[PDB]
Amino acid sequence: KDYESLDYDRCINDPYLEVLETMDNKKGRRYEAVKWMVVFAIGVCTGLVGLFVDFFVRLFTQLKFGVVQTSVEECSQKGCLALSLLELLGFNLTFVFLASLLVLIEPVAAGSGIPEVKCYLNGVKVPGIVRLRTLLCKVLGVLFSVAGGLFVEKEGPMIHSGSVVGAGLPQFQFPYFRSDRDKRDFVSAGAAAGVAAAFGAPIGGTLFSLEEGSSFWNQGLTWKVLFCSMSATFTLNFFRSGIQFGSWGSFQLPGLLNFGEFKCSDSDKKCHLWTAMDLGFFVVMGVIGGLLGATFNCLNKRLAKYRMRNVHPKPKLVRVLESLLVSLVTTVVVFVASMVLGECRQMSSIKTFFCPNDTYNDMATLFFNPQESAILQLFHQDGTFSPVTLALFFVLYFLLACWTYGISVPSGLFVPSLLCGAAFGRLVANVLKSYIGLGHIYSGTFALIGAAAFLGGVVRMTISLTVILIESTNEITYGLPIMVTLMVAKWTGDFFNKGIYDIHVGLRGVPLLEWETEVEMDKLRASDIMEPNLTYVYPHTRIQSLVSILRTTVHHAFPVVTENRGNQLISNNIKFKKSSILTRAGEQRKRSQSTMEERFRPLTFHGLILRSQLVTLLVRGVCYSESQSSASQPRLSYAEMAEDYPRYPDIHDLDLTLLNPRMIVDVTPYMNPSPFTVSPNTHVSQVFNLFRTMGLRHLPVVNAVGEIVGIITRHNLTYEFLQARLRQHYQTI
Amino acid sequence: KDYESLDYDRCINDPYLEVLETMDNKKGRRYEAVKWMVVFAIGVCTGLVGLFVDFFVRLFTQLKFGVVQTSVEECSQKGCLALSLLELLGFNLTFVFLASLLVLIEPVAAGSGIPEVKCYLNGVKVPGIVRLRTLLCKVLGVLFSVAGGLFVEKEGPMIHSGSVVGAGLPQFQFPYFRSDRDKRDFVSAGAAAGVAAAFGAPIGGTLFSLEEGSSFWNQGLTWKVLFCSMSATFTLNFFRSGIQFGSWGSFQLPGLLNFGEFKCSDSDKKCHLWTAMDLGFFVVMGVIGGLLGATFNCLNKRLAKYRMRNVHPKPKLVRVLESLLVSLVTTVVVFVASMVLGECRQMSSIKTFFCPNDTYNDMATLFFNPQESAILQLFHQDGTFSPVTLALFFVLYFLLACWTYGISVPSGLFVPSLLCGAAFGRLVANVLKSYIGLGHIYSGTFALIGAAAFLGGVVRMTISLTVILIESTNEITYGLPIMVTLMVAKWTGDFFNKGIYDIHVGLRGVPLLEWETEVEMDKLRASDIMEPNLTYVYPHTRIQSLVSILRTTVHHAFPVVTENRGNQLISNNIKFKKSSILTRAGEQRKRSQSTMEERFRPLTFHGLILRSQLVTLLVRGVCYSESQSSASQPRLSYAEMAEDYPRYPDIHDLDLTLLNPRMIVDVTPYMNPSPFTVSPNTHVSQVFNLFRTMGLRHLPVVNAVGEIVGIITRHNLTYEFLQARLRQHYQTI
Ligand SMILES: [Cl-]
Ligand SMILES: [Cl-]
Ligand SMILES: [Cl-]
Ligand SMILES: [Cl-]
Repeated sequence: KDYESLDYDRCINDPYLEVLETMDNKKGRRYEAVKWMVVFAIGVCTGLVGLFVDFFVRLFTQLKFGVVQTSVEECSQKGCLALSLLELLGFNLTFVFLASLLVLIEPVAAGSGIPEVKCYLNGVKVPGIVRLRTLLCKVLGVLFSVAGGLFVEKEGPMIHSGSVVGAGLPQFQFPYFRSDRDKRDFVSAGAAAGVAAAFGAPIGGTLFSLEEGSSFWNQGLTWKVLFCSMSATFTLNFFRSGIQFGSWGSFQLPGLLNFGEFKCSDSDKKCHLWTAMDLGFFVVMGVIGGLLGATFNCLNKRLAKYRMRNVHPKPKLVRVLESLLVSLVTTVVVFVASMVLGECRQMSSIKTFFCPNDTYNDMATLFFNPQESAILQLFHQDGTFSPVTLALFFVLYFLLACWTYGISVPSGLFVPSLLCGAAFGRLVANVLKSYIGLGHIYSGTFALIGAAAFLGGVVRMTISLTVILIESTNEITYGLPIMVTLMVAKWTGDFFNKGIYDIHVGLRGVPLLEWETEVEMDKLRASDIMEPNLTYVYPHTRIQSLVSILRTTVHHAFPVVTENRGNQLISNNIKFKKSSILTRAGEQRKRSQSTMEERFRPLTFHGLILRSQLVTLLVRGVCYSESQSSASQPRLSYAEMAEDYPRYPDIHDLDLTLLNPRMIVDVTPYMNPSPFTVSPNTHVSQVFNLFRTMGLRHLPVVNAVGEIVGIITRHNLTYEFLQARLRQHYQTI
Repeated sequence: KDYESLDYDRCINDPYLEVLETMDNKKGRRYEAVKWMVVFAIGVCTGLVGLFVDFFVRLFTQLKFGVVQTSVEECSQKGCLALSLLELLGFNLTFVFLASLLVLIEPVAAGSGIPEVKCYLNGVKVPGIVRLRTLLCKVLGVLFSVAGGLFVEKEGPMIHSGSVVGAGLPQFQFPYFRSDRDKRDFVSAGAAAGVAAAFGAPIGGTLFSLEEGSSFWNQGLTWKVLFCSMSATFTLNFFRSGIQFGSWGSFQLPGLLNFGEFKCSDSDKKCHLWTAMDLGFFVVMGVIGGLLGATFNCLNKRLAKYRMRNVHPKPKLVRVLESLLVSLVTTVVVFVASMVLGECRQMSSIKTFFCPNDTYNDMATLFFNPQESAILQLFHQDGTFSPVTLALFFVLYFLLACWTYGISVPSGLFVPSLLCGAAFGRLVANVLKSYIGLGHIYSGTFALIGAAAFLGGVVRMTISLTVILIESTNEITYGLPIMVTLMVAKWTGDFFNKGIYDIHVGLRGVPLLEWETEVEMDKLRASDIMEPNLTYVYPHTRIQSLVSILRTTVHHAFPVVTENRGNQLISNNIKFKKSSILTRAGEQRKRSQSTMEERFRPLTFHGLILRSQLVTLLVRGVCYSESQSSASQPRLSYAEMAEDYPRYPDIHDLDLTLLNPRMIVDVTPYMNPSPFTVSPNTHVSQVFNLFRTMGLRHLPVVNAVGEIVGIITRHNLTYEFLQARLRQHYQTI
């Protein structure tokens, strides 16, 4: 497939120069005020979306459990036990069917949002990740999917929902924020707001949006996304603490996922959250979690390849039956595990099913209760669960989560991977309690460290994940035990496989730029990765040549150049070549006054022109006759160019009958005179640093004599291409 | 004055190419392991430095108070009251005299460290901010100064101490970390570790080190400075909780400054930390704090100008008497205010002086106790202080702190400005309690918001300050009230004056690059700010010309160029000019095979050469005779060049008698062939973005025909120069 990258690099021409000349300091102040207002509105809307999801998820799950529990009781009295299972299966099948249909409406809504958000912040523009229909389909699918008990999450897709809101909202409201730079900034702000609403950590969201889109440090935009995040996480709170509780002005609880309070349960001699002796246990748990994450990634990748090979090339009826099958299998498994193998233990959140008086079923309590309740019980309750219960729950949940993720329904991954780790940590703590005394430390710390290790194994994130976990825990003293677990579980896992998101984005074939290049990559030069073949546009060019090159070629940008070695066309080109050059003596005076050879020809680089501007010029009557001088021109303004910005007409779409051939079109005013260039003798690391951090596109390579020698595109800087070229370079010598 | 900037931009030549060719993947892994070890060692050493400061500060202050309190009692019994004052004055004078002498040893140790650290991370290299003597003098001065009761802090200079440790330590231990890039990275890590040790907030330190040195996002170095910060803040804890308390494995308290625990004092109906109705109070307190900060900055700037005009041009005897005078004045004032105007209130930390039975003096309790104890009492004690006490303490402390800062002794600023705000907030809370019921909210919140507002007014920091305050508070729910106070007190203050650090760095005359440029600055072009005059070096140049240009000129870099329009010299230059050019046809074939006019002359740009490399070449026997070809050359290796890295000999220092004139020196191998260049038609914003974020130096401007037209240096991008050039541009038209 082929994808269109974002045009993040700024383009400055005469219309923009006129707008800048008209611009004044008061206008700049008004612009900044409007930008602040838009940021605040984005935060508020993301908070409202989170509230809308959470309220209906809770309502549906509570109603479903209310219908079944009584039926469980009556059908257990006589011993039928069937109607309880039949009603549960009916509810699950209905919800999963609705979610599958909704995903069938919009294909990109499937799976977690993060794989399709790391690409937009990197500038790949997956074809359907901004459209409002995607937002509606995903937000409706998430509530239906989790209500069906598919072992999924809600905190995942909230990032994509916030990203869509941030991308869309400013467009609805000197055109305002038409350039792709502003769109990318607002997408970053929306992603940060979504992360804050999901996890309750504002600084974690700011740091997540800082990376995954790594550009030059923009002090003044980070200060805006932090405000957006703070507003987003304190609007969800203001309503979720006013609906659940009675007080309205109170801010009693952070966003969707909260771990609780980490303190010694009772005033006890020598009770601490953690001590220096536990560090070995933390390291061992980290490496175990890394191995488990590697196994999870391996099985998930194999399953994804199998589905991509067989299931996808099937009619629309298939890919809908698979979700129903997995929902049925998981419902049957959870019901059987609640009925049998669940140890009844002597005693509102706790559910007692199939169990005698004054006793509760731990398996049922873990499986039925919503994931937040299960997490809270695993962290802050001691002695409630037997080790066999924990082992069975961990194995079943791990296998079912590994099998489930990837199917059509809008799954999540943070919670179902945050739940197995807690169970493993609690099991480890229970084992350690028997052999040695554990009174000197808290019990829930092991569960927290296990959860952190499993996340580190599965997703393999850094910096952002550490901050998110620390600010969710609400205890800064957990800074060290968590981090030394994230940096170990990662290092253990990188031996076997990459992260889930990297695996699922490499399957799509999307080209992604890595963070840094190896030293062997630096050994290469820039002359080895450029593309010697070029498509060029002369200034004052023929309209027939323009339409021919636009129809024949697929490149999105053309270097406007002049030959180095119609009569009016040639005369105008020579006049421009003499007018454009500026010598140092001239500048000082101004200050004081106050075959293959034909194919590969020397050309002097003058600028870059985008395909969109050429199409816009062709659509309008932008041309002059050969007899007439180039002075006469429509001279379109900025607003006229931006009028067609959201949707750019295709060249084949245009009728093109009106256009008169043998007509000269001037592209000098509308081109980008000064793009970032680089000498062919430069090394790969500098080129990669520029092309990544500056976020630009189509980096031209020009030699010492001003001859343009090549163009570098993102396809030339992927890891596979660099590795292949390095292997070829070793093969040459 | 003139200052030498850091050479952050990487230089790649043939010795480095040889080292890279010898380099292997295993060697890279070993390099990364060594770098991690160095980072951890830096963190540990910074923690140890913090512990060393804190322990002796506590010991000295406790001993001084132990000597005086008994003498206070006996001399009060008869009514003399003199010996108590005499002993206090003697102690204060001795400590302040020692601190003043120690600062007299090293001039740069004076004042807070931050003004001299913002310059190094920006690349200015203040002449004495890395030397170990500065570290020793500052660390010894801080403990003596605060023990004298000069109304100063300890958290300020810890940043400079960590920076010095990070700069120095790797040098003590393929040369390792010789390039200035590694030195700057380690300085950033040391600054982050120092901030973490001072305030107990690791992420705050990471974010402080991220800004103030804004460069391209380096994922893989942030992940190292975060580890350094975490290790630094958890080594100070491990010892300060094992010395003060009894348990050794326990981590009971964060770094030097801790705010405590923010919870409702008793289980009470409708008790919350804060509610939505308080936001107006927070905004009003923020604007009041902004006005107060503006006043503080105004008076401090006027006093600093007065001292710079009169006090500084004086012999060394002066500038030592001023510190003694201020110490005497503050001791007399504090003793008198403790004796009189301190209201005795009915009842170990609390001090009862000059007061009858079962009563304590609030003035004495606030003034005598260490600043941490005063802060803790102001935050978490209600009803202890009368409003008159608070007003008098605030006024006196504000005036004395404004007068004190700037003198020789190593003062701090965070604590003395964090203490007035707390008093103001407590006074506001006490006033509000009388008029309206305040039972619905906590009392200390007003003190915290007042402190945050006063810091925002005085220092005017963002992002970093917010995170530092949030992670010191240990309550994420304070995210919004703090931040909406920082962003208001800043906006209120920016009307009148800049921050303290900006004022004190603008007085030194140091050129600093601002974060962003205005749109009017973008209206300017690059041709208007470049310097048309150049000093150039031909390849294969005469040694006499080299020595003449090195002695005559002061520029630190020379563009190696060739004329565009000895016989052996000219022949070699022409041969190099033909050998260097690479045409696109040639590259494709290679792949397939597999007066004033004399003064201002057209020159083709070939590279950049630093003065240091030229001096190194001159020191060694790097030359060849005219008859001999250029093939023969000593061909120095990387280690030989780096051997002289720490100290570069001056040209005037060299005897130069051995050097034989009329001898050709080849500089082609040792130059930087591919520096970042920019076209003269580019706009100012792009140039500023490159020259800032890439951290480079001496950005060359070359036109379309390859002619070099100018050089841009940091002196051309300061705010004053840009404003002057913009005014001139308006004047022209
Ligand atoms: Cl999630
Ligand atoms: Cl996810
Ligand atoms: Cl301080
Ligand atoms: Cl300071």
